[PDB]
Amino acid sequence: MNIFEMLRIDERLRLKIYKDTEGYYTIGIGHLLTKSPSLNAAKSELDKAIGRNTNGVITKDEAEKLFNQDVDAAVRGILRNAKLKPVYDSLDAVRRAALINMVFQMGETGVAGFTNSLRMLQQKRWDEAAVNLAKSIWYNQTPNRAKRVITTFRTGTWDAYHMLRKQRFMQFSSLEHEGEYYMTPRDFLFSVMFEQMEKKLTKKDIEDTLSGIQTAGCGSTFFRDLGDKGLISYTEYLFLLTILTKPHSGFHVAFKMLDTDGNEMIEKREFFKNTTLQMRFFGKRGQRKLHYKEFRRFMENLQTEIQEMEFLQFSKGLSFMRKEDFAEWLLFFTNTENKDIYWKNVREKLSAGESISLDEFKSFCHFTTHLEDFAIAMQMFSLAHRPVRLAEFKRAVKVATGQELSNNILDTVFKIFDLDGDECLSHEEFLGVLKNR
Amino acid sequence: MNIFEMLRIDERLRLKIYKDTEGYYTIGIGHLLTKSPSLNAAKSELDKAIGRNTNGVITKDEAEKLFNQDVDAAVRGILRNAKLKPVYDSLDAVRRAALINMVFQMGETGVAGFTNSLRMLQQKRWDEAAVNLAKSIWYNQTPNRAKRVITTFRTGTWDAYHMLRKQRFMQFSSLEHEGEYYMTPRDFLFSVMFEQMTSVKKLTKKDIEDTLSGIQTAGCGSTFFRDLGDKGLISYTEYLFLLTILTKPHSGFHVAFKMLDTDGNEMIEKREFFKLINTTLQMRFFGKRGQRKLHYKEFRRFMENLQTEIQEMEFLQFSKGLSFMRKEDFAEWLLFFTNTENKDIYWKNVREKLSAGESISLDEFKSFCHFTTHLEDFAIAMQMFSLAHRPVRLAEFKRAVKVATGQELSNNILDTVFKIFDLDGDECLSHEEFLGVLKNRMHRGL
Ligand SMILES: [Ca+2]
Ligand SMILES: [Ca+2]
Ligand SMILES: [Ca+2]
Repeated sequence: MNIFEMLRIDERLRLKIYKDTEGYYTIGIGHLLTKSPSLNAAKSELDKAIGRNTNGVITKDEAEKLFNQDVDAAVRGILRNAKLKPVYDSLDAVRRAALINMVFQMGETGVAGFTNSLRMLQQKRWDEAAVNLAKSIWYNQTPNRAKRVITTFRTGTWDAYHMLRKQRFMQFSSLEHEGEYYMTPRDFLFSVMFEQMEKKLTKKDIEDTLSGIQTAGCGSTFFRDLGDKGLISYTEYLFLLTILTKPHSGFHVAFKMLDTDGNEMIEKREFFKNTTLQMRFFGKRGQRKLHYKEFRRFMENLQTEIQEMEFLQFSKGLSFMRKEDFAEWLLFFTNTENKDIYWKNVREKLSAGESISLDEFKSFCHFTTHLEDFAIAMQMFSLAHRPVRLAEFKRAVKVATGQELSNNILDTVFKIFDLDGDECLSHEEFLGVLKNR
Repeated sequence: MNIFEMLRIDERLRLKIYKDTEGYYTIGIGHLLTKSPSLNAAKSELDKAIGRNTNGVITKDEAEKLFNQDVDAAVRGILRNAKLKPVYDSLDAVRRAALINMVFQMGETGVAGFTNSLRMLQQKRWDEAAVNLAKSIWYNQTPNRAKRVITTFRTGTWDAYHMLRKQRFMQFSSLEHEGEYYMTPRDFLFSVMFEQMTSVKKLTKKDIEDTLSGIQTAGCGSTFFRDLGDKGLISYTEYLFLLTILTKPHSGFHVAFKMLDTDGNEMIEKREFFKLINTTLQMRFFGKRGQRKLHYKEFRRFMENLQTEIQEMEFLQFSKGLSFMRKEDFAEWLLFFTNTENKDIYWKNVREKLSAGESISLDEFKSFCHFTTHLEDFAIAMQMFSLAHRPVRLAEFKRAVKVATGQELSNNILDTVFKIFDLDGDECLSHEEFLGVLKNRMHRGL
């Protein structure tokens, strides 16, 4: 939630020296090195700011030293600018980040030529400011970044930046090919299950990516079979996360949106801009075409794969989950694992009962993918403020989602989330907990 | 939810000095102007409290500053009070907000007078505290509010501050019978379309029979409610059911039927509707004497026709009776529940960017209304553009509508929405803002 993370979304880490848009040798996280086509000077001005003319490649540790020195100089630049500083001080903490973002990118003085927009910002004429900035050469040169910044000025929010999900991806990615990070399928699976504790691309890694697909099973063990033999871009990671919680209907929207030419088939060209998915969906040399039935099945199998993996994680390798094991999963799924009241319900309110099978657990997970259908079906209960009894809940799940929850799954749900002891779940006790994570 | 959001529901924001039922001048979020026995005295008190010549009018930011001081002052009144602090310390976070709410409303000294109820709270005897507080003059003065606070003490959840619907029903209900309030079909229609406009009337058992009389003369389709007008009765529970119908996607029509069919025989009987004193809906579904069973096709038709009725009535409301909406009329409909700051930006965009182009037919309006039941699909479409780093220009907007509904919408509507919500004027749809306005517009009963 801060300028530093904003700018690592906006300015991408590059450990080799590189020409920018403007053509200047640059390095790290948008560090400007020299304004001289002399590359020899690019390693000189580099040196006394580093400890060595270069090393060819810088490494990340020092790249962050640079990035910190720039960000503060940027702030210092603004604070000692007559035109910028008043504006800067009228601004809330987030808008200041937006304006620091601007100076970091263009310099204190460039951002000082934006006379009118600066006026409007001080007046908190957010809308006129956003409109005027969007006509600038700066917008035209880097419109995706300028839009994110402008939206920050308009809304005083971080909605334009998804700082958390870019942080997850880098924390689990294990491969790199010229500044671009990559997950393996093992990395991807760990990232949806664990909070934490889970190199550069080579010709082996790429060759493994095809042969892995040749050896991996084609169903719900695809990613576990692949393991580290594969590659997933940041964009494909976000794509899978966006769709993996959806019912089938959401798969079909995603497919129709890829299918730009309308022939009910995805071509590698229609897919995002070789990864594991590209090879799976479009074959090795990129001329297989993906039909919806195959896409749907793939997404279904990945959902199942994730369910089976999480089941064995919380069962600790046993064939059945204890009710207490399912309860622990429920806390993490509902994002309530740090609320003491729920842990107390687990330890003290849960009968020893039958253990919970994989199939029962999968039915519960299937139900969770149809939550909005279930919420809509439950609206008379919710609007009436009428807490729901176990039997009525069971029936509603079956009617609204097709799923059969066992009394033992449902007993566990009710014992965990019934907070006032009436043996019923009010709207805030369960629906409110979900998606108001 | 927190004490701030709770009080924001319990205390209407008054940007102009307001004299409340208890006779106090108030401002902001329940800020009482105490040394003010007149309007002019209240302006003097307010000007000192804000440090500005306000003429009785403050800004949102000024209200928020007073609000924070008032909540801070309530907390301090609790922590420095021998009777209040031990109870507060003992309470969970939700019930602590309920105690701050009371001190905010009544003052530390007033709340400290509830000695037995306070004792019961500290002892975690929540039902018994609640029964005790409900008998008080405090409750009698502001019973809707006090009930929310007391129910928060009872359950320890925020349930009483969500899904609020009853106060709005009561606003519009024009009839009462033995303590229960009822809407006419006309009251219901007004409650759907208008923010606000009642002189409630009692009913004898004879008034009921004759009001319920004549149902067979009403139109069987999309004029049913308009044909009945004031000749019908709708209970609170039926009102909630009607609200659920209006927002309901076609995809959910059969599920809605099956939820009511509790014996699984593919028909709804009067006794199964009872799980939700004759009423219009009961007579229409189950006959005069409750003898008829309601089958799915008629139930689906009823829902479809109600949705059509609201759309036809709203179309003419904003077309002012003309056969086509102007683009500005469609904009007026769309923005009708938007709030002051954001509303001025959208209207600026209306005045400055819209061209009269082709006016908007009833069928085109209806198609837009149907689209609002596919907004999850539309949001997925927006995400797919975002992942592809594809700016959402008019063509992208059109395509997302087509994918979400399976039909193209008309250019006069899509181009109007796009010009309103191209907020930066860079030919990019601000689709998050658009969906926030739309979902709010279509969310009946708030
Ligand atoms: Ca295609
Ligand atoms: Ca409960
Ligand atoms: Ca039945």
